[PDB]
Amino acid sequence: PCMLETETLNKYVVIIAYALVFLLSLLGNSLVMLVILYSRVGRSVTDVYLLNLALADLLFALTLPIWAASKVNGWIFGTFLCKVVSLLKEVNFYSGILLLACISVDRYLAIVHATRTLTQKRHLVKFVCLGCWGLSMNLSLPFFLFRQAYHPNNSSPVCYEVLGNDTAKWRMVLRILPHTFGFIVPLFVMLFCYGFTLRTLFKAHMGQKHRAMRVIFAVVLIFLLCWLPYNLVLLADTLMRTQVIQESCERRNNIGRALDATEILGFLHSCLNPIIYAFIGQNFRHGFLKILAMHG
Repeated sequence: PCMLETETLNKYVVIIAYALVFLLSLLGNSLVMLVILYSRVGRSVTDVYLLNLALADLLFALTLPIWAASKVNGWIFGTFLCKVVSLLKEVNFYSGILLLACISVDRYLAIVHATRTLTQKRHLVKFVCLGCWGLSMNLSLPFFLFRQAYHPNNSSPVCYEVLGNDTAKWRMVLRILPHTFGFIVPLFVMLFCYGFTLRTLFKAHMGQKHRAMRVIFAVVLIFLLCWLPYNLVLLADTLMRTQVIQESCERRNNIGRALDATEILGFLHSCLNPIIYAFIGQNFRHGFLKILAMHG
């Protein structure tokens, strides 16, 4: 029962406004979700995200009825607040750690140790995702135990990163290890190592076969260009006390608007794709120009 506080919860309503504002593209997502995976020419840095996206969009949407169910009834019911939203998140945090894994996994069918010996490229990566998760599970295991919380907030199953220090368990770490160190540290490291790896594969990088890797970091960084300061400054902000806190439900929920934000940024997984595609080609140049002259 988060009904402990006030009902209006003006912060949370604004998010509902977003959820419907975002739902409308969301409907595009089942269309965009299915098309790209079934689009043969859709196997870029996003292809990994598209498999995740179906899960991220499905697991989320399957759970979306629960979200209106959280406002329709008036309260919340289940363990869906952390069991779904933080749950899918944590994989999303880990996804980035894991993303290079998928890069090495997918390259492998292309360069080293291709599959087990006779198998599709896909079946492997699902199963690799399965092994990969397990190391990740151990990282996510603390929360099932005592880290973070299954505490409620407002009228929606929205979980976000950990609330306080909690040094016994270092719950503090979720903001720092999965989040900060999951993108920013390997991101710098890639940049450090990149000159090093370029030592042999300096320019050699045709198509998504190898180049994807530069792009991989770009797209995270592009995406984080926009997701980094709001999520960072939100997370810093809630933890930088003195500010928004007159109730956990609103400030813990509005902070969860961010859960849809990774859904919304995900549509870029189909825009940096045609763009990087378009970059090498040259017919694409005037193609975007084409309609622009005509406006219609």
